[PDB]
Amino acid sequence: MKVDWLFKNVTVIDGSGGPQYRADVAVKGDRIMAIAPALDVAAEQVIDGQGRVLAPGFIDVHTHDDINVIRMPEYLPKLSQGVTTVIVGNCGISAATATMRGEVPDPMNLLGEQQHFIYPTVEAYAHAVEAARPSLNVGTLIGHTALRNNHMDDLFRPANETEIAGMRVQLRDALRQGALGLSTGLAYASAFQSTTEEVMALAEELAAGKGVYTTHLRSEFEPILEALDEAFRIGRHGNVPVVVSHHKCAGAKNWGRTKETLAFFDEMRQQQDIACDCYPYSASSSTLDMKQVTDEFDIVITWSEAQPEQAGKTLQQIADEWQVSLHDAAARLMPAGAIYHNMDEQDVRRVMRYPVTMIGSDGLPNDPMPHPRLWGAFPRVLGHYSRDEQLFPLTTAVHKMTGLSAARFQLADRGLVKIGYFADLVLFDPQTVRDVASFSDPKRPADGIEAVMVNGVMSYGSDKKITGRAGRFLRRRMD
Ligand code: NI
Ligand code: NI
Repeated sequence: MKVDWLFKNVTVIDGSGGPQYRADVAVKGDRIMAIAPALDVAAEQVIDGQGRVLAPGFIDVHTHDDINVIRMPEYLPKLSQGVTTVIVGNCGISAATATMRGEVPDPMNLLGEQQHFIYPTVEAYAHAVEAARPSLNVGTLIGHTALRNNHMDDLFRPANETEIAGMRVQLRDALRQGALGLSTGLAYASAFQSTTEEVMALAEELAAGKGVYTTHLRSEFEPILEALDEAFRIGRHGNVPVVVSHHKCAGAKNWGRTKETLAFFDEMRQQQDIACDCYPYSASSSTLDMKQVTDEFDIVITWSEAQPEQAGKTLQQIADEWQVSLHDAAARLMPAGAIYHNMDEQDVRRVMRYPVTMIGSDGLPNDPMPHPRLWGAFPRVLGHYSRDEQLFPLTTAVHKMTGLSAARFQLADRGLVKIGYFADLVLFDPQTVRDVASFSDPKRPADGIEAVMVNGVMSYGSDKKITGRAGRFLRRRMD
């Protein structure tokens, strides 16, 4: 057969976590059409893949790209990492189905401003995505807080029955239109007052395979076990799978406690379906907030409106230079952004190695000085953690950003190098793949990503130029 693309002599890491092997892989249209020890076929395009890995396109299961992927369809921060699908609508906030009857509630402002929320149904969001012709695929969760906001006159209280019944119906229609499930962000003020019962009511719409429950826990600090217990209870009430978003033990007092949380996962996964994702860094990044100020670890200023030349220094250094207290120095920097070294590297590694842990970047594309995970999460797992630190073999590393993720979120025919699946594919050099993005210089494309293919269209390459606009809106696999 004449094929469109032939990948010769590649090490296939097929996304299942199984062993690797060498083969030729052929693509025709948007489908992987053949895999064999060799394929003696004429192709429009041939790539000698010797010495490279052919993997499924990476699936970023934790993004806030809802609106930005439409505004910047040639979505370089993710595509240059090898990402071919983004899952949007996380932590309780989604553009899809969100109507703004007034002020935009925190943290929906991470996605955009009031005027950008013009997608009152999943259907409307889907067609807006495809009108933008993005370079990677998009699927969406439905944001719990966005639903709250559609139905409640004020967010800072438990919802009443009538409000919750409305939310159930709106979520049902969204899942019918292909939404992948429901996200919560229960630690945020705008959802913190919700009861477990309210969330249970919405999670019930997910039963019988209609989606996954993903959750930013009600707390990622001291009471994290209690918050984990609530998530699992919600999962058991609805009989729905749970994904714990960006699982971490934050704060010096909780360092080492992933030994406890993952033990809780072990125990509870014996009776229900639970997974999680994490980003592969032990520092967080946010606005500089007085309540976060501490001398327990480095706080590094990323930018400061009040004193822009202090960026790059630690809060302690700045306080010492100014001869003031940490809090006084904080006040004099604000408004500012900061990196918080408030996670323990061993915790992050324990969570990354946990068998059901997926990789998500949790990138924030509207941040003025972005955390480098926005540009580096996936090559950082393949290069720094798998190759250099040997946290897991490369087949496992790829598994955690492809087949595992596609299965958990019910993406049809994606996440595996498999005959008959869609041709979302990454060709990368395993010896040189690496996250170039750094905290001081975050907006930098990875190295070692040699070709990225989306729905059979070659879209990105070693010259760092985008050449395809073949992304689609992905609907949940229906039964
Ligand atoms: Ni979150
Ligand atoms: Ni998030």
